[PDB]
Amino acid sequence: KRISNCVADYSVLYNSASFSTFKCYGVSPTKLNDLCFTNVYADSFVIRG
Amino acid sequence: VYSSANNCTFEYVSQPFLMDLEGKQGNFKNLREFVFKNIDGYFKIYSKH
Ligand SMILES: *[C@@H]1O[C@H](CO)[C@@H](O)[C@H](O)[C@H]1NC(C)=O
Repeated sequence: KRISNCVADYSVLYNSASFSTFKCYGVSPTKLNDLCFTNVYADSFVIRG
Repeated sequence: VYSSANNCTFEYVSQPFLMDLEGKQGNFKNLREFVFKNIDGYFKIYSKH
């Protein structure tokens, strides 16, 4: 999946207080929203614990 | 119009538009023009009724 012609804040995708784990390298989690990119690829699948 | 679509990208939904599905044989009453361009991979649509 890829998003274009759209706009988003990932803050709502963070304040759910339900995700068990979270990992993001390359950019700080709190200063990625103001930084602007071109396209975002979403890669969803299942895996064991 | 098609059978199935493979892995793909760029799905966009525009504003809703109403039409009449009844076809007649009379004279025309409207004129619609469309211009489609492709510069540096960027799609352009120009129209006016
Ligand atoms: C997924 O889509 C990309 C283009 O958006 C394509 O290059 C790739 O081959 C696709 N993957 C599969 C498994 O078809």
